[PDB]
Amino acid sequence: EERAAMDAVCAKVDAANRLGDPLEAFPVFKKYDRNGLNVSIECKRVSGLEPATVDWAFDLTKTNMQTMYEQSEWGWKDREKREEMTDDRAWYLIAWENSSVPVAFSHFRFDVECGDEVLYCYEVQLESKVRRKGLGKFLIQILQLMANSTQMKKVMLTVFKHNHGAYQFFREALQFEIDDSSPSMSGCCGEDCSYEILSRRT
Amino acid sequence: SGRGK
Ligand SMILES: *C(=O)CSCCNC(=O)CCNC(=O)[C@H](O)C(C)(C)COP(=O)(O)OP(=O)(O)OC[C@H]1O[C@@H](n2cnc3c(N)ncnc32)[C@H](O)[C@@H]1OP(=O)(O)O
Ligand SMILES: [N]
Repeated sequence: EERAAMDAVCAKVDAANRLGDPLEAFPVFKKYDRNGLNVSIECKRVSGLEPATVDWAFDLTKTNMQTMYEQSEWGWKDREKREEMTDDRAWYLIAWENSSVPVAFSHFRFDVECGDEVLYCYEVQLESKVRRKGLGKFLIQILQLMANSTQMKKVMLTVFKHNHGAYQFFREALQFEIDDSSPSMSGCCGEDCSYEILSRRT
Repeated sequence: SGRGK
């Protein structure tokens, strides 16, 4: 009885991936108007985004992350990242300042990881000028809500150990745990990897 | 960012 287990899990993922607007029931999360911001938030599949929006999101990711990727074991390759960001399974939360200028986004997916239904956050990226205003925390709280409303078991993400601000944001401010799949949770002599996998159960 | 193993 091993296919029955993954079938219940994959059914829930497949259903979430057929949703229209995962935030339709939650209009209060479509605005963030604190600390000088006036943002409107939308949740769309990548197929619903304009090409210039995808370009902005890729460029913001590259600006913020390219050096940190090269400092890691992964490296940075434009094509690999663009293909990941434009996969048909990609979902986006996009924050538009004054409903007009894109200033932040998350790329997330409903997927199976280690036999569990999860919401995987593949990116959370803010322009520098909108940081330390609570917007990133709010976007992650939206992800947590969507994980609950679709019956996922956790929100998961990867963070570089050398991305010290993001590590403190997730681990301390948002109290994500180190996931059992993280490299640090294998081996009893302190292995050496440059990222951690973090998660927060629903 | 990204999806590690
Ligand atoms: C893969 O995508 C997962 S790892 C994230 C990778 N993205 C990344 O590095 C992009 C660049 N950084 C950001 O876009 C942004 O800095 C975030 C997304 C990392 C955090 O977003 P915010 O700037 O909106 O954070 P807030 O919601 O305002 O912060 C809440 C509390 O978290 C701590 N925090 C956040 N940044 C911190 C930094 N650089 N250093 C220390 N602590 C940080 C604070 O406790 C913060 O509350 P405060 O009241 O002190 O502001
Ligand atoms: N992992």
